[PDB]
Amino acid sequence: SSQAWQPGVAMPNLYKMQRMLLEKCDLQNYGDSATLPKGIMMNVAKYTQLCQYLNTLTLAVPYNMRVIHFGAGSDKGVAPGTAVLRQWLPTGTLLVDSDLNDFVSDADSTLIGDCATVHTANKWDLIISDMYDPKTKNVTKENDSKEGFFTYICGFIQQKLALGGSVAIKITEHSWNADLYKLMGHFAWWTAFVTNVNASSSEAFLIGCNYLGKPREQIDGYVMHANYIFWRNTNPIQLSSYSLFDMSKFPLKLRGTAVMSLKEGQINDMILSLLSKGRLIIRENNRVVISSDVLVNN
Amino acid sequence: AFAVDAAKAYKDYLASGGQPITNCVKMLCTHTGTGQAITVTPEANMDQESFGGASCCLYCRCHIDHPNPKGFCDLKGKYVQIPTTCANDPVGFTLKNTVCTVCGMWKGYGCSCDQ
Ligand SMILES: Nc1ncnc2c1ncn2[C@@H]1O[C@H](CSCCc2c[nH]nn2)[C@@H](O)[C@H]1O
Ligand SMILES: [Zn+2]
Ligand SMILES: [Zn+2]
Repeated sequence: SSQAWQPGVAMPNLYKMQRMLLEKCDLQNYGDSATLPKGIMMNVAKYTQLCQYLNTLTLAVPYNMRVIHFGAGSDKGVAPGTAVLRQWLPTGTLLVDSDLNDFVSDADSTLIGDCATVHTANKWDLIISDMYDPKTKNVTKENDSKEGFFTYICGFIQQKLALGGSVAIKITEHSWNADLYKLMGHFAWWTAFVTNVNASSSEAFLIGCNYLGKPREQIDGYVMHANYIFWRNTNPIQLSSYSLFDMSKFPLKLRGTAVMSLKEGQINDMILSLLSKGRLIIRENNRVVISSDVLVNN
Repeated sequence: AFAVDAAKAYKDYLASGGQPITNCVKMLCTHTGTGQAITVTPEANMDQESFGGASCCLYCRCHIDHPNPKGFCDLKGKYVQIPTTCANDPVGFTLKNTVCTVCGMWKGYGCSCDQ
């Protein structure tokens, strides 16, 4: 485990290729906790390690980048993950966040409400989600694919993620969705990433890297989640805070990735290759406009 | 003529021995930064902690109007550097101190301008 100096551990490709049956997740290091630096919140450490890992991927980083962050509130009424994202993203990146419950944020704009009420006119270059319902952790019931906010996320990716864009969507043993895994096959590359600070939890971030808008590979989401659990069950990850102490290369590199408007009939294999390499974003470059539907009752 | 004066109320609650506002969002950083007070990315030096700006603003945290005609907040969306000796109460610190307009350091906590 030279893994201890990395920000976390990504699901090895061979585990993605199995056909495992779904089992209960039973982590050897369950209940252990990493030693966080003095005064640092778990969620700051977690998002920092997520961003450190995203620095290793071929993310498209255009001028006037557009990032939306779902599940950004905390029971503290602040937005630690948003604060890390704003630290990480190039200055001038437009950052929108959202949560069911009210909170104070450093984002450029914040929407409060169920994510299903959120609509945006523009498309996005990066979607981050930490949405999570702790009631899914019922060990006494069958672990089926969950809908709720996952249904929204799947449609939001398909309708509002720019080609070439990327996502990081939090899942756990019980908080997961089969269509979302299937959607990972619509990116040039995908993984399930476990932060080293939270390695005693079954949570991971499902990362889709460079959206292609079409199935590149056909993924059975029930099988893939079973594969993910099998990997976690047989590969204990040593809790580690090490990468938090080296922040010298933290900021996301401003790549100035090209942004083009293209109609679907013009996305050829040459364009698909540029998208796949993190060298192209396809969307309009108009104004960013968002809203939350409000239900009016007595 | 009536206006809630939350700044005065917090200073008075602090003086009476109340616990400072908690859960200000402390950032991981190198601690080799410029040390200026309010910056677009964390800039803590060796003697400072950097915090997400909104979580250190009394008006943001208490859900009340910001005390200026335009309602603008100059902490939200930025990072505030707090001397490590004062980091137990970032809200109180930003409320009680002033940023030097020529060098960008805190008056009395880094500003060199009148030596
Ligand atoms: N349907 C939904 N629509 C909108 N929001 C939702 C929905 N279901 C759950 N959530 C929200 O997900 C969060 C999970 S904890 C994040 C802590 C954090 C993030 N970043 N830093 N700290 C909770 O706040 C919770 O309200
Ligand atoms: Zn404020
Ligand atoms: Zn000065």
